[PDB]
Order: sequence, then structure tokens, then C-alpha cells
Amino acid sequence: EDWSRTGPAERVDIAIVGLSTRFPGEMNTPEQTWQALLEGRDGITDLPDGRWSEFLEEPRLAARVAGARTRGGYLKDIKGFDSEFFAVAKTEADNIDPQQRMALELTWEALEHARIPASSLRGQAVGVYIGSSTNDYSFLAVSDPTVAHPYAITGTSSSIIANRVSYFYDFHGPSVTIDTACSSSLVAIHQGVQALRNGEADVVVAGGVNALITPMVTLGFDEIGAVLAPDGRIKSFSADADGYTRSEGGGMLVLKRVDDARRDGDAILAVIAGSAVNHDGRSNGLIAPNQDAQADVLRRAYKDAGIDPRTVDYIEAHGTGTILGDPIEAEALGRVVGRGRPADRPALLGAVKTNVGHLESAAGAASMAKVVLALQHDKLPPSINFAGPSPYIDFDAMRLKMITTPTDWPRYGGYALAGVSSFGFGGANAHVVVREVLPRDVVEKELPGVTEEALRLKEAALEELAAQEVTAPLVPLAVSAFLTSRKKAAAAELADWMQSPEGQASSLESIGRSLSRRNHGRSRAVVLAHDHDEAIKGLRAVAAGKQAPNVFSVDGPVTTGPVWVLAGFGAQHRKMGKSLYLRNEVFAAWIEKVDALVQDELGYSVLELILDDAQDYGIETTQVTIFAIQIALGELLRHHGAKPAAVIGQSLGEAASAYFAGGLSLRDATRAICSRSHLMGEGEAMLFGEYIRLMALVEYSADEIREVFSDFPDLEVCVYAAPTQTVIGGPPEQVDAILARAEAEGKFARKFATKGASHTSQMDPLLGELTAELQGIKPTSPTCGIFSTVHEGRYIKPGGEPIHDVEYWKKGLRHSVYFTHGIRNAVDSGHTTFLELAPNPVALMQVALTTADAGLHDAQLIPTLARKQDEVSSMVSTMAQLYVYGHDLDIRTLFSRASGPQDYANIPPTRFKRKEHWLPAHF
Amino acid sequence: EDWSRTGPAERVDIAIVGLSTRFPGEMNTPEQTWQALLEGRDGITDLPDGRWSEFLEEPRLAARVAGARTRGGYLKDIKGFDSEFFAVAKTEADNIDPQQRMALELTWEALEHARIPASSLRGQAVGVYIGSSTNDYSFLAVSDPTVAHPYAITGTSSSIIANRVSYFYDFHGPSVTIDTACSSSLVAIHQGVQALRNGEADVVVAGGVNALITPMVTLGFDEIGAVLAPDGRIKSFSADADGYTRSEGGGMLVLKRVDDARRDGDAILAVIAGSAVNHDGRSNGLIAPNQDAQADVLRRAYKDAGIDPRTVDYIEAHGTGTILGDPIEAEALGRVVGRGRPADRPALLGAVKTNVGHLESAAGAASMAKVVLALQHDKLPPSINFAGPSPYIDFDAMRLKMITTPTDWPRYGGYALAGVSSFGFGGANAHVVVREVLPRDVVEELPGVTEEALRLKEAALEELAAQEVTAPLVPLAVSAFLTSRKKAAAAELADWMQSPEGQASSLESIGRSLSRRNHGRSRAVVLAHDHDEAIKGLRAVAAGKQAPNVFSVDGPVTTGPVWVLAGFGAQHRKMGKSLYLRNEVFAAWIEKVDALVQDELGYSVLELILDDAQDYGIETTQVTIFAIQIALGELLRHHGAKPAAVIGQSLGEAASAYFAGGLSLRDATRAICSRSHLMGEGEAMLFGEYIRLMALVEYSADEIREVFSDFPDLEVCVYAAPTQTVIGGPPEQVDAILARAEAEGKFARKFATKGASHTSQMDPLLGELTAELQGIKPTSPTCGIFSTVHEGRYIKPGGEPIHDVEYWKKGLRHSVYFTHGIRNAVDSGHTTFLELAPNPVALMQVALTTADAGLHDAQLIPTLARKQDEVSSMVSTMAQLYVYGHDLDIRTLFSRASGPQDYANIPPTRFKRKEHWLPAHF
Repeated sequence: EDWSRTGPAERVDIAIVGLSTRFPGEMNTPEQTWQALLEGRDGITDLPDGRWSEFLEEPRLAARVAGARTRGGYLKDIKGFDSEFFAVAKTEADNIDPQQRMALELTWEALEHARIPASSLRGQAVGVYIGSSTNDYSFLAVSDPTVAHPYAITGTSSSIIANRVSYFYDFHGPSVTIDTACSSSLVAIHQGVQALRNGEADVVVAGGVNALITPMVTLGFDEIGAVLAPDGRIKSFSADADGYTRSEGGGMLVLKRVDDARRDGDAILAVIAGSAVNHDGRSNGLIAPNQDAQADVLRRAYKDAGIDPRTVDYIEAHGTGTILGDPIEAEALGRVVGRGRPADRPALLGAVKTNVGHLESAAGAASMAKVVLALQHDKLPPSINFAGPSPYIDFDAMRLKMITTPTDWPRYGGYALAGVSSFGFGGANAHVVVREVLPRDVVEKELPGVTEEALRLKEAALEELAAQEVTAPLVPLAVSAFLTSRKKAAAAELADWMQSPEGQASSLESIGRSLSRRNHGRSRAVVLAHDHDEAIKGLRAVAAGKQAPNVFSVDGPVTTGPVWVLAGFGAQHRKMGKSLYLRNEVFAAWIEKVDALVQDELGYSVLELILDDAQDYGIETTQVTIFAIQIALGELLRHHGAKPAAVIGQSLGEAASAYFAGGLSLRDATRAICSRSHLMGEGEAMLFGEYIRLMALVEYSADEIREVFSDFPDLEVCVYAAPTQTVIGGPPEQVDAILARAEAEGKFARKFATKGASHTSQMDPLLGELTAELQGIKPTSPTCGIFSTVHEGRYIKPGGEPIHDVEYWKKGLRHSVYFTHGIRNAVDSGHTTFLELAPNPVALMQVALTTADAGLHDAQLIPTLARKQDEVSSMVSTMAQLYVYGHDLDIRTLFSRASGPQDYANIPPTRFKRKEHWLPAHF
Repeated sequence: EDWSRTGPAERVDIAIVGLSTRFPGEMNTPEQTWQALLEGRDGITDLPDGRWSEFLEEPRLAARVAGARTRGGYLKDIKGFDSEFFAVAKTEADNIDPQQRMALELTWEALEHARIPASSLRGQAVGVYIGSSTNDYSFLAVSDPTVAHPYAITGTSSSIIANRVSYFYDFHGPSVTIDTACSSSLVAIHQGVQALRNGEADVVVAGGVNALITPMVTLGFDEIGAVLAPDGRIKSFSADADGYTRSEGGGMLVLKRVDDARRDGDAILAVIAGSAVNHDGRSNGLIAPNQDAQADVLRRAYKDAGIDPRTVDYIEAHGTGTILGDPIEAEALGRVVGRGRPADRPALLGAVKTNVGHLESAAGAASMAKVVLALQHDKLPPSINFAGPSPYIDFDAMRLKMITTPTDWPRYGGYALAGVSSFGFGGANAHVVVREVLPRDVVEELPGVTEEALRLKEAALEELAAQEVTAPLVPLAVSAFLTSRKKAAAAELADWMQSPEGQASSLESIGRSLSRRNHGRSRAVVLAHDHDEAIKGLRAVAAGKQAPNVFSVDGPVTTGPVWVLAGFGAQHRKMGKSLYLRNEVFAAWIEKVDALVQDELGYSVLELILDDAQDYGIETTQVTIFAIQIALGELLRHHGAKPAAVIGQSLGEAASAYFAGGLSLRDATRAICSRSHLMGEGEAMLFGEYIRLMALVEYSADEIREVFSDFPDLEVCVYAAPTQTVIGGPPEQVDAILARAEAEGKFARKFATKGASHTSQMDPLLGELTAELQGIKPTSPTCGIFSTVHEGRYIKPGGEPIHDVEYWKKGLRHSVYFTHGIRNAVDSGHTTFLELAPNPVALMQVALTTADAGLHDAQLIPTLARKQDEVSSMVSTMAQLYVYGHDLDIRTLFSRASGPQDYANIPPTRFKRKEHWLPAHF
């Protein structure tokens, strides 16, 4: 229990990993926005259709709509919401919005652009600092003074804009709304940066929105004087300037600490070095700018960033196109930035306001987007509407050079640098210093190991592998949604895109990666493919509804976790786990660790037998090798994020089971399995003749056995495999007599010709030596609920008490195995998914029979590696199935870490079914 | 310039130095609030006479309003604003959102409660984080969308609530309005704390405000249908809980870094240690409280503070009074705060909502008052409306215990701790932990007096202690932004001082209280010894009648002062000795220059000052007057005075060199002794054929240039006035002009001086003056010099070195141009002259010259006099400097206050308000 104060908040650079735009004419993606900037577009139009259609009544308001300057930037389709995506009823979805629609959708788009799964942030400390300015839908919220509506407080409140975002996405972090007029987005970004720096949140969504709903604000802005341009365009720092115009839109940015963005392997677009914010006092008039105030903002921001303001290559300015504000801004800029510039290194001016207009509270977002895009495409957009340098600004006296044609970056200090300024009409100034990505923030600051023979055989095997065919790897394409119809439609779209030339030119692995870095919704589907044609066929199957040999698609998560069936009675095949050792590294490391342990215990190395294909097997070597492969498989699964919920183990697959439950540790499990195997080795080497036993898989139940031992009292029960079948072992004579009886009673019988007939009577001498060996292990509290087949199948609850002592390993070896009772108890406790970790799946048939008798016929049997199969593909299929059914699996960990934008694909984005959700408001 | 990545932020504790209040019931200072809390008053009332009165016109909404849950903590006087005080016009003032008016007034009240004058914060890094969750005045103001007024965007907006506060008070710091529903205040405070910890502000005014203007929001909040209590009394953590009611009223807090509060001298009311804020996430919807989030805020807050939550005493909580939310808050509290309590330790619980209601965005402002006020009076207030423990929450199970009667402070683990929690209805949660003030956070070669000086000082202190004490003169400083307001404030203060509480208060305490208030444009000062003199002076100020010790002014004097460093024959037997015995800065500087003069010639001037038997020769008088001038000016500059222009005379040039930045100290000492020893040696060796006897005559420059061929060896010594002139020459030609002017009608007052300077007689002496002024460095002056050496022409500030060896060579020979320099000062606006000598002799000449040049309202301030107590004289000069509007820090006139007994509850500032409201046609 530590309570000793947090610690200092170190000043660090803040990476930017995502970005999304809904600008009033620069279009709705950060690739359309870049095209519009690079070409140079104008988003100013007249009132589309009827947008004030509501206030267009009261026929005198109509006159002043056609009397006030009503041009500006508008956004098509303000009314639109996929209410079933965002889980809002029809009666509620119209009382919300429209700024909260834009916020909710822009958060999704920014998270998709950053390529972080939106489902990986639910239940995490993610701050949401959103800046809004006006509440004008609330007017529509109350239009009939004969009724009143609920849902109105949370529907059109201003705080609730930044709360709903935290609600829907389940963000447990500081969620506030900001209001500082025309600078809300920049101060919101500044506060997000501060929150990230003092460790309140790990990822922050920042930005701002703005919507134009009523003409009342425009009418009020009209009656101030000459503040609104008759033309409807904005020419910043030009000879001509007669006012700005008001636009609607919004922007969002996903901020992350630079170390966090390097560790998580994301692509950094640009870093923020520092920022500042202040007020301007007087400022003779509430809406009059100041020079010393803005110079103070610049100085504080650039001292926070730790850079020299005279090495800045570009300055995105406020530039609201005023004959009085612009000279003041230019002089303030030149007093700090253009102070000692040697007349040949001028700072480039340029304002995004000439393309989009004045975006109010979202203005600081829009500029930011530009400065980010120009810092990733390595260009500089030109500023439109510029006629000629203004009389009241002496450009060459300062270091200002208003660009007109797309230039390249003038790196006056080596790396690209920029500054974004924004000044509100209340007097709140903000300035953000945006750098470019740099090399400095992508680079970081005993046991008997393998023997000498192992090296030789490994060297031979690697060349033999490198002297074979060029096999096509198996790639999982993962499609997902929150419903089933959405998943089908998305699969159809992805299949269609995969056939066009862009889809055909894209590598399969890149498409798989881009799919694996998306949202993992409730409904999931996976298509395992080798080339494009197989992928298209499987995606068509998913979209239609049919099944396929290697295509999985379920409707909802399985409620209960898996049960790891640690099997391995008769699972050996001569090439046990050799391919995976060469072609997978975690498997090889865990195998070598187990080899070191086994070498310490017994003397020989499992790795030699595994790699070599000359020596065959035997009960000792078979058991130890199967245990080693089981451990390696379990750790490979748990390296990708798999977690057992219960564990059941049969015979030799018991010790490994212990390690997977927290009932022992790897060394103790190795102890137990090696001692056991050595005991059977020597015992079966000795006991023959008057001591020979046998085994038989007879079709007798637990009760049909209770009336069949009377004739042959000396037989015993080895394993209760299924509630139809059972392994019997006893004297040879009585064994063939029972086979003859089974033949004449309609009962299948088959002899297992294995010397090591354990669990019956041959181990009576051996257990004493066992007592000499295993004494000294330390059982601990089980972190996983074990279905003890040795204790007749009681669901020993996690965390209770150590249950793995020397008697348990003695009794389990001596007495019978209660597999079917344990499985029956498991299916009656909720579990439906069983995962068998064995070289060759043989126990899934027994599990299928037991679960079929127990009532549940639609189970989920998931096998590991098998014979005459590609082991890498088997592992991929097992992990894909785990992903589909809903269990713990990080799909992003399959595909390797990328290098650049060429390792991903331009897969189609998600779609929303937007319906007109508007309120009938008569004024 | 250096740009090297401003260092990190260090997690320090934030002191609260001020506080305001406009809660229901306690509509005033935080001393009525304490009475109402300790009394258990209920501020929840019904609908006032007319509250809405706008939408209560249509006979449809009227019935629904009449059948709604419309009881709550309604405030009186929402429509009253003091327009003239806040400089806004009329048509602008009816628009301004009442939330903005409330914030404007509460900021002033907080700055008064903290005892930090508002005018002292002009144009500095002052952050303004204000929380506000609604603007329903936009409905009324932007109603009638036909002919609506221009001012609705600037006026009734939300980003402007904090921006007007930053504007009016001229705060250059981060100003922002915050919106997180019912947690806004507790969030804003939190953000302010972070600012003070990363260096983006120095004093932060953080708080919240809320107002009920429209019933539509109330009727809507009634919906759902089961969250508004029938009666209205919020019963929190009780068996009965039928909802909550709305309220209005806000609150501010003046936050400072604890180091700043310690260093300045303010009284630390309480200390915030940590704060945290997060969101619920998804639990059961927006308006469904989640418990794991409400435990996480507590854990993060108490790890940010570094405080173990199992030692907190008071858990002032949300207490919304809902039948479901309160148990959830209880489990949240018991999981973190009361987890491991050794079973006595009943984690005393309380809520302020039961006295004032639910204040929405200002809720975190209400609780932060209750916890602070209690922390200032060392006693928990009772919490009303607690019938019995609720069935669903087991109080004794976790650690909980409701408080019902005024209870003393448990002090588990040492000091007093607390915790304020707010949980918004949108999902935002905030928790702030407050400590108690602690013993920490409040605490942490040139010879001097020689042996002979020590002995004489001991004798002088014996003599000083022999005589009894006399009442010290105390300046009472009244100020306002208008003449009428200052008059009214003076009248009210006099009425207060006639009252018994105003009769049992020490005058020093009243002065101290008045010195830490806003110093406006109109100013007035009354210097008094006892209460009746003060009362009569205050009545004179209110009436407008003049008085000896009363000073008053209608507006600031534009140009800066002029330090007339002069004096010829102003010496007497005991100058500069009484204030040396009753002031330590003056004494320190006297000894500082005494070391230098000991270095220069052979001896200490302080010995001459102490001993009263010394016969003041020319050399000794010159150096003593130089030392007195230096100490006087540096004492004046220690209190914040700053000369705008200096002008010397004779031996006044040497000190003007130091006070203009043209020279360092040792340079001025070298100059003054180089002059003095030479004159001292030279004067004795002069006789009948050699003495150039100086005498004053009453002939101006033209009237001496006319009659100058009559008198050959006579010469100008000092141009003193546009009519007078000091002349020097051989005695017979002196007497001849004296006698002729006697008949002509002129005045020939003769000087009995013997070391006659400003003559051709000094030519022999200049040879050693040349060699005794070497090694000094003239330096660029920091302010203008009206040098009398160079004819009197002005010299601009920050130019080139002037006081070189040749400059002093000219100064010791050629005539003094005092009168022309004074007239040149007249030319460029200057009106105030302050004369630094132990006797105001040059003031007469300056007065005559200013009368010549057309100034009849010329402010001429003498510093010291003879046969006048020197400390009283200095207090008078410094009060006059304050009065006229120059740069004097009046708060430094008094001593550091050791407790609340050192201040006086003087009447507060008054706001004369008028009704500003819009038409109600909605």
C-alpha cells in the first residue's frame, strides 16, 4: 500500500498518431483534404436548399436572410446518424446532436486512421478534451409551448458533448468541454498535451466541432459594422480585405506520448513540441487585438517547445482578413519570429482560412490538420485569394513571405518546423509548435543449454528446409462488426475491392495486417487464404451465408472461457514438432528451456530426438517429448494473448496441466513428468511373464462394468474415456477372455500392445521410488480451476489451496483416470470450447462423445498440430478459431511489425447507414 | 535570447488565500456563511414574488409551472448590477448574462477577502478558470429574431464569462470557461492547481457560478419524473430520500503557490494537496453512477496528494439525496477511505447540499466553502435533515458516521484532513483533498559603526529612552475610482469609527486594513495621531473642506516627479539624527556611505551626526549633507519611489549623479570629498584682497547684464530665480552694488559664507581637482538630467556618459543654471517637485520660478525640516507621493501582521446597483 506522491511532470514531446477532418469543402478524409489543399480549393457557397428551413417562416426573417451576407462555408448532410451503430433509439437520436453526431463520428474516424482497434481502448484512461462554442439546437428543442420533451437535458447540453464520447467508447479518463471562443480547439489541444505530460491519461482525443443551425448568430455578426465580407471570401494579409465568413465543420486528433507511440509501433505523423495560452487584458475594447500579448504567447510557446523562434520555416497564422487585425498580427509575428532573419531566410506566411473560411471553435483544428499533412507529404499548400501585399505591412522589413504557389520545405534549421496561432474574439490567444518526425524518437536509448550434436542436426535440417519448394503461407483475413448484417456487407465490400486493380496489386499480408488493425466487434469471421482467389471465394461464402472448409463465422461471443485438454495418450508421430521448431522462435526458445530442464533431470536431451529423424521413440522418450511439446504449445498460445479458464489432464498430460494452472512451476512439472516416465521405463523393462498386463478399449459403460467383473475379478479400469467406452487392464488370460466376451456380446474390443500398462497394478512396486524422488516440490495456490481427473472430477476452485502434493502424483499414477466424469462436470458448469494441445489430436473424439452424451451437441473442438499437415498453418488456424469464438487472442500479434506505409493496404473504410434525424421546430 | 526548454513541473501544494460566497441564505461575506452553517439554517424557499414572470404569461405554460416541483434555493436581487463601477454603458448592461455579473462581483469580493489590492495585479499572469454549465439568458436576449440588438454575441455567451473577468481586471493569463455539468467547479479548481504547478500563472481565480432564469430547464429536469423532491429539502444518506432541488449562486477561490503566500505575507486559509478527475465510462447509461470510477477518483486523488486515505477526518461528499445513488457513493467511499479503520475512526460524513440545495455547476464551489470555513474555525458544522441511517447502506459497516451537531475536529494521524467529491450527472467525477495549515509552509572592506561611533550611539540611545513615547502619526488612505465614491467611503468609514467597534480598534490596525485595498484613481490621505483627529479629517475629506494634514486629489498627475537635489546653508546642529535612531534602512545607508567617507579623507560623518558638540565646517557640512541626501533618497527608493528627472545645485550635483545612474557610489564620494577638502583648505588662506564674498542680489539676468560694465570684477555665481541672483566678487564692488540697489529698490541680503565657490577664485584649486577625479567611470543615465552645468538644457534618458572629469571641472567654475533648468522642467509638463535636504530651502526658489512660468497648482513636497519629528515628516512626504498618483507602495508603510488581531473589520466596499433586465416577451 503505497501513498507517496506521484512525481514531477517531465516536459516531453507529444506524438500525433491519428487525424480526421470534416471540413466545409476540403472533404471528409485526410487524403481528400490534402488533394484539395495541394490543388487549392474554395469551400464557400450560398445557402444550400433550405437550411434555415424552420426559421425561413416569419416572413420578416426571410427579408433579413436575403439582406444579411449569408454566403460562407457549408457542409452537406448535417442531418445524418447511424443510430443503430451508436445504440440510440429513434425517440432519443433526434433530441441529441448535431455537434455530438460530428464528435462521435469523428472520434471513430480518427481512431481508424490511427490504426488502433477501437475495442482495445474500452476500459482505459483516455481523455477527451473537446472544444465547442455555441448551443443553438436547444432552440429547436423547445418550439411548441404546449408540450415539453424529456431527453432534452442530455440531448442538447454542452458538457454532454465530451461525455457521450467517453460513454459510448467506455473511456475512463478526464473528459471536459472547453470554451475560449475562436481558439477552443487549440486550448483543447494544449490541455490534452498537459494531461498527457502529467500522466493522467495515456491516449487523448482532442479537437473541436462547430455547426451553423440558426441565422440569429449570423444576423448578430452582421450588425457590428464591416466585419462580414460582401464577397464571402477571406484574403489574409492581402491588399484587399473586407471581413471573414462563418463556416461549419470539425477536426479531431489522437495524441499519444512519443515513447508510447514508439513502444506500440505506431506511425507518427508529427510531434508537438510545446504550446502556450494566455489573455490580452486591455486591449481597448473586448474585441480588439494586442501586440505585446501575442508576442508573449509566441515567446512562452517557443520557450516551452525549447526551440529558437527564428529557425521556424512556416507559420500558419490566424489571418481573419481584417484591415486592422492583420497588421497587428504581422507586427507581433515579426517582433518575435522575424527578428534576426538574415533577409534570405524569411518565415513563410499563409493561412488556411482562405480555403475553408472562419470555422469558429473548430478553426484551430482545421489549421492543425494542414500543418500535419504538409509535414507528412513534404509539400506546402498555396494560399488562395491573395492579390498583393497590403499597404500597412512591410513584408521585407520583417521576414514574412506569403507563399502563392506550392513550394517545398525551407528547412532553415535542418528539420521542418511550424507554428499554429489562433486568437479568439474574447482575447484568448493560443500558439502550438509542430515539429516533424525525427530519427531521435524512433530508436531506443545456470542451466545445461543445447548440446553439440543438436547444433549439427539443426544445421543439416535448416539446409534441408532451404532445399525445398516455395510454399505459400496461410493468411487470416479477419472481418468483424457489431451485428451480422454489417459483417456480411463488409465482407462483400472487401471481396469486391480485392478484385479491382488496386486490390490485385496489393500483397495478401498487407491486406491481412490492415484488417487485423481494425475494430473487433461482437460478430466476427475469419477466412484463411493462400492467394487472392481463395480469399474471394471465402469472402463470398461469408457474405452469402454458406459454410466452407476453412472459413469460420459466428454470431456472438461464447460466454465461458476455454478448457485446455492436456491429452497425449497415443499421440506420437515420428516427426513430432520439428517444423515448428525451425519456423517459429517462441516455440524454439520454450523447447530449449524444457530441453535444459530435462537434460538436468535425466541426462539426455529431448531436442536431439525432436530434431533428428533417425531415432524412433519409446515410453520414456515419448512421454518427455510430448510434455515438452505441450509446454511449448501452451507458451506459444499464451505469448499471443491466450488464457485458459479451466484445465483438465489425462495421464501423462497431468504434470503439464499443473504448470498451466499455477499448481506448480516449470521445474516441478519437469521433475514430476521425468520421474514418472523413468519409473514406467524401468518397470516395463522388468515386469514380464507372470506379471504381463494388457489394455483393451471395451464398449462397456461404468455400470455395465459393475456387473461384468464378477467372472474376472482381477481386471481393473484404466481410463474412463467416454460414457460408452472404457480401457480395461489386467491379467492376460482374463484379458483375452473379456475380448472374446465382448465379441459375442456386440461389444467392440481392441488391444493396445503397450508394455507400459500403467494405472492398474504394475506400479505397486514403483510408487515407493516415486516417494523418494518427488518429495520437495512446492505446490501453490491454483490461479486456474482444475478439473482433477484424479479426484474423480471435482471442479477445484481457483485460489483455494495447494492441491498438488506427492500423494496426488502417486494416486493419479496408481488409480484410475476419471476423464469422462470430469468432462461431464465441465459441460454442466458452462464450458463449450475445448482446446487440445497434443502433437496428434486423438482425445477430441473422446471429448466429442462425452459432450454429446452430456446434452450439448454444438460444441467447439479446436485441435493443435497434426500429422501430414503444415504445423504453421495449424497454429494459425487454432488462433483464428480462438479469435472467432471470442476468447482472448491478440489478432494484431500474428502479422509482424511493419516498416512503412507500403506494409499496409487501402482496404475500404467502414460505412454508416445515415437516416435523417431532425426535430420539427416551428418558430 | 535563451530558449532552453522550460523545466518540469514540481508537485507542490496550493494555498487558498481568499474566498467568496453567494449561496442562498448567506448572500454575503464568508462570515455570514459560517453563521448559517453552524446554525443549521435552511436556504430552500419557494418561488419568489416574480422570478420568471416572462413565460408566466401564456395561460398554458402557467398551469404546468403551477403544477410542478418549483421549490429551491432561489436568490434575491438577480437583476441588479453596478454599471458605472464596471465601466460598461447602459444598452450594453441589460444584455450581460447575470452569470457574468456574478463572476465580476465575486472576483472583487474574493480579492478583498484575500487582502490583495486589485490594482496591484494589473497586467500580470493571473489565470481565470471558471465553470458554468448553462446560458439560458441567451433565450431572452436572442428572442424576437426580428430587430434584436447588436450586443448579444459578446454579451450573452459562455466563453466570455471568464474573458470579461480577465478583461476588466486586466489579467494576462489563461482564461477559460469549463463545462462538465455538476463537477465543473471542482474541475476548474483542479485545472487551476495544475497551472500554478507548471508556471503558467501566479494567482488563479477559480470557481463556479449558476443561475436560474428560465423554467423550461427546470420543467425538463423534472422529467423522467422521480428525481425532484415534493417539498425540496435534500435528505442525504437518510431513510427518507425523494430527490433533490435546484438552486442558484456561485463561489470563487483565490489560489496561490504556498511559497508565494509565505513570501508575500497573505494568510493561508487552507492548503489543497491533491486533486483528480475522470469519467465513469459505460455503466448503465449517462445518468447512472458507476462505483468503480468513484473509487478510482479517490485512489488517484490520494496518491496525487501523497496522503493515506485511512487517516482522513471529514468526507464532505456529493449527497445528491437519491434513493439509489447515495448507497453507491457509500460503497465507493467505504472501499477506499474506510478500508481498514480500527473501528473507532468513524470517517465523519456530511453534505452541504442539505442546507443550500443542488447548485449544479457551482456545487463544488459550495462544498469548498464549507470545508474551508470549518478548517478556519476548527469546528465541523452540523448537517441537517438526517432522520436515520438508510436501510441499504450500512454506515457502521464501512467507516461512516453522519454528523448532526457542531462537532470538534478529529485529528487522526496528526493534522486535520478532508475531502470534497463531486460527481456530475453526465459521468464526470472529481475529488479534491484539503489539508490544514501547518507549522511548515509558513516558515522556510567597508567598516560599520566604529568604536567611538558605538559609544556616541549608546549615549544617544540612553537619551532617546529617557523621554517617554508619543503617539506615532498614522496615514489613513481612502481611495475610489470617482470623487463621489471616495467621499462616500470616507463618510462611511468615519461613521464606523464613531461606533464602539470603531472605538476599540487601534489606529495602526485600521491603517493596515486600509492600506491593502484597491488604490483607484481618486485618492485621499488623512494623517492622524488618535481617533478624533482621524474622524475630523475623514469628515473634511467627505465634505471637501481642506485641512492641514488632509490631502485629496481627483485624478493622477501625468508626468513623473523631479528630485530637486540641492541645498546651500540648510545645515543645522541636529539634522538627520532623530530618524537615524528610529529607522534602520536610513541608518544602514548612512553607515554604508560613512564607510566610504572614512576611506576618502580621514574620519566618519556618523560621528558628527551623533555627537551634538561638533562645529560644522564647510567640508564637514558638505559631506554630511551629501550623506543625508543619499540616505533620504535610498530610503524613498526602498519603498518603491522612482525619480523621473534630477537636477542638482552646487553640492547637489554629486548626489544627482548617483541618483541618475550616471555614477556609482564611490564616484560620488570621490567627487564630494575632492570638492570639500579643496574648498576647506582654500577658504582659510583668503584675505581682504582675495575673498570673493558671495552675496544675494535681486537683479535678474537682464538686470545684471545691463549693469555689468559698472562693476568689473563682479560675476554671476548662482542663477536662483527669474528675479534673484547670487553674485560674488571683491568686497568693495559688492558693497557698491548693494548700496545702489538699496536705493533703486532691490534686495541685497548678504551671505556670511567664506569658501565662496562658483567664482574665478577657484582656479588655483582646479589643479588638484583634475588629479583627484581620475579613475571614475561616467555611465549612461537611467533617467533625464536637467544639468545646470550645461546651461540647463534637457538630456534624454539612456544616452552617453556625461559626468567626466571635464564636466566637474566646469561645474566647480562656471555659473549654476538652476532657474533655467527648473523652467525647462516646467516646459515639458512636469508639475511635482520633491526636494531632498534636511531643510526645504530650494523649495522657495522653485516656487518663485514656477510662479514665473505659469504653474500655480505646482506640487512642491518637502521631505525633512528643522524642529519637526523626522519620521512624521517622511510619512507625510510618502503619503503625498501616494496621493498625487506617483509610484509609492503604501502597503510597505506598516509592519507584517502576525494574526487576525492586527487587522480591523473596516466597512467593505459598496456597489450601488440598478435593475438591468430585458423585455419579457417570450
